[PDB]
Amino acid sequence: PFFPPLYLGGPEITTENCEREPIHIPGSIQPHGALLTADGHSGEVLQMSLNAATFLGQEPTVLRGQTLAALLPEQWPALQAALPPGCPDALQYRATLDWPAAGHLSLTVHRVGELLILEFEPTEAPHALRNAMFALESAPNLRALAEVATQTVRELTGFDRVMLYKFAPDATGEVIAEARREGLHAFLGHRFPASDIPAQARALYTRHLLRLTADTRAAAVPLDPVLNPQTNAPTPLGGAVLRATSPMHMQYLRNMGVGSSLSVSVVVGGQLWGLIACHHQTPYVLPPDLRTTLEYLGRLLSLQVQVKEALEH
Amino acid sequence: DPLPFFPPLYLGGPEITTENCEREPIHIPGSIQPHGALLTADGHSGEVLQMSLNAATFLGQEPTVLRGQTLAALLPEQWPALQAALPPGCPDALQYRATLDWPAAGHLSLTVHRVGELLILEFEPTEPHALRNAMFALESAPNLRALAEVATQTVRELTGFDRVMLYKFAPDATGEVIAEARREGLHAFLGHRFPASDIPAQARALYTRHLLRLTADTRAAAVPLDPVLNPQTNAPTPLGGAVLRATSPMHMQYLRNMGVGSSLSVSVVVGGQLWGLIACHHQTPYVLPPDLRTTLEYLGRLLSLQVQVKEALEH
Ligand SMILES: *C/C=C1/C(=C/c2[nH]c(/C=C3[NH+]=C(/C=C4\NC(=O)C(C=C)=C4C)C(C)=C\3CCC(=O)O)c(CCC(=O)O)c2C)NC(=O)[C@H]1C
Ligand SMILES: *C/C=C1/C(=C/c2[nH]c(/C=C3[NH+]=C(/C=C4\NC(=O)C(C=C)=C4C)C(C)=C\3CCC(=O)O)c(CCC(=O)O)c2C)NC(=O)[C@H]1C
Repeated sequence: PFFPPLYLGGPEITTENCEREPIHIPGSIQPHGALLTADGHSGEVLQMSLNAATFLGQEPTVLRGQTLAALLPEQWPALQAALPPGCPDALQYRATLDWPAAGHLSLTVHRVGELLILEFEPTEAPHALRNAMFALESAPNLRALAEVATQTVRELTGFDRVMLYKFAPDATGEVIAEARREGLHAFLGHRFPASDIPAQARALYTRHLLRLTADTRAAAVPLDPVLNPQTNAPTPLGGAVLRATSPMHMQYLRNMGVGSSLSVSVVVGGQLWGLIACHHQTPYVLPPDLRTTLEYLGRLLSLQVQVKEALEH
Repeated sequence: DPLPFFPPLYLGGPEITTENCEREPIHIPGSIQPHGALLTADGHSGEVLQMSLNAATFLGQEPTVLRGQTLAALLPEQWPALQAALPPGCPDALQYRATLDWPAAGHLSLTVHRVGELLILEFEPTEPHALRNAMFALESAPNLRALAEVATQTVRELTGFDRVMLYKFAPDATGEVIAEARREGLHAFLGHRFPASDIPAQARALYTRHLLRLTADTRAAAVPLDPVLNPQTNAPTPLGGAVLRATSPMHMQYLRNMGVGSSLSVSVVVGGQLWGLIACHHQTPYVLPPDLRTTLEYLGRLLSLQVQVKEALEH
């Protein structure tokens, strides 16, 4: 099982007890967006990230009273239809909001039990995705598929390094393709222990297929209140991309000289086959619409890996 | 009985009947649908060889002027990209797409693929989070029926088509409509089954490699290529990978008898086999722009993946 989180008097995490860190409930988010939780029926805002005034423009404790019906009149009915009670936590709905102060905001919502989790990020206001799709499909074998996938993603994103990281049957990792900027260490061909991506992370990544750390030196922003009023318990944040990254993994990234990290799960036959794993040397917030392109490529690659491995075997 | 293709009509081949359906060489009709234009060019020199007879209307140029230039002169910014995207020996399924600002005809969508030493260039006029929301909705559908229903409803909302069907093949190649979204007043095809010969063997083979085809207007006359044969080979120009390809007259007749003015389908391919089609009808003629068709192409791949995932749970 998991330990209690740090904010509920749980022990500090070390290399001895990696597997037991409750990474899904850090009680905090990354500072490049804002997060609100809300009741499923009433639409009453229960928790907010302390930075919410920056993004939303409203005052701190005035939001706590209001309902989503009031705040988001046009979207609140769509949210009720899109995310009905009993739907999975993996199901997400997105909209673009013309907010007065902050301009265009991306809104991403999902449901966990009776709670709606709302994420707000800045956002902007072509054929590279279609061209990529056809390129992946005409790759003659798994090796070429891997090369095309890493190169495509680097071209779409500008990331300093993009790797395809394949899990062996014992969860040992191997870098089987790599696209990188000139003047970086090559990780191509190297292998890494299973504990670098511990079992609870692997399980989470089988269900929610994208996660990132935008800035490996940025401080997390707590939720207020930290605990969910409904349950007096931790708010599950595993399906929230804004979730704070495990401090252990943030230290690991800094030791590698990485300023920004992102990965996308490749899932084949219900199992985590591998990751499209990205690094940038400097901090880097990839905008939500470009992340959606990588999410699409995750599904396409999942399909193409099966197709290609049927030819291998 | 599987039998090889007849020569096309323009090489003295016989007229097609219900007795010889399967032998129609549907891939080499020598003609296109009138809502776009098509050019062929030599893959190394870029010399323009064939053009649809309507090419002047779309490109705003004299045919003799078009044919007297290379693609290097005609498309100075695209030509190097084409060469890089479509290297010699690449499969004919591989497509490169770009948007052009053409003075006489506004924004054109350019779609290119390579067959041997020939480049085939298709030109069509072109012009928020629905796809992402659809992706997650499809993945959360609890079983195969719910997946089929969400998929048909989603395609109908995106396109406005009068009818959208999920058409599933049985092992004997008969087909059945297993879900549909339809306009009010249309009679249901749900549960109906159809013979294998309605989608003959050469079409099914073609539809396993090239995953989208359409007939924008079921009464429109086809536009010949000029010249009709490829000058490189003095043989027919393969058009199986061109969406502008003229549709079999036999299928056009079938659609007119049903009261269908526009038709479109997307292949659902599972384990290298044609599992089914997303099949769409409109009562009036209807041109879906290339960027909206790309959304349906993505959905085709997602559905292929999800059908495999849902059927694995059904065991
Ligand atoms: C005591 C536990 C340890 C630990 C924990 C840990 N690791 C992750 C997540 C990731 N680790 C990754 C590992 C690599 N990245 C690379 O670039 C390479 C090789 C060149 C490796 C082996 C990756 C890719 C992830 C996923 C996240 C990402 O893409 O950045 C977590 C979970 C983090 C989270 O989601 O909150 C945890 C708890 N890592 C260790 O090395 C030991 C000390
Ligand atoms: C003598 C040959 C015949 C024949 C040939 C034929 N049919 C197609 C293509 C299609 N037929 C389809 C059939 C149906 N559409 C429906 O809506 C229903 C039922 C409600 C059925 C059974 C479909 C979906 C296609 C695919 C194209 C499309 O989506 O419109 C071809 C190939 C056409 C081409 O690609 O050029 C051919 C040669 N059909 C017959 O019925 C017999 C007379």
